[PDB]
Amino acid sequence: YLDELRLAVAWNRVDIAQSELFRGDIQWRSFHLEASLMDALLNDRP
Amino acid sequence: PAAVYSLVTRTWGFRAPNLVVSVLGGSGGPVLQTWLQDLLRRGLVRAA
Repeated sequence: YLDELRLAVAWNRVDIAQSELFRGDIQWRSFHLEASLMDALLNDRP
Repeated sequence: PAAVYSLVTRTWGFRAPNLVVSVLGGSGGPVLQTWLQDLLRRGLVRAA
């Protein structure tokens, strides 16, 4: 299932994650972060 | 509460305070509108 954070990590843009995380319009869940960290570790995005 | 104040000041490493504010309210748990987030994000943390 396509979401926003995994598409941001597939790109290299940080500001999209900045705005999506710091923006208070939608409260963030846990499954999105727990899945996307796995894709962050593999492609060497420190 | 004199005992618990002496506990917090003496044993644990906390310094004695200068100002005690107390947030005391209930919104019920929806997401708040944006200028309340600006208020608690600018006024009660920078001053604190």
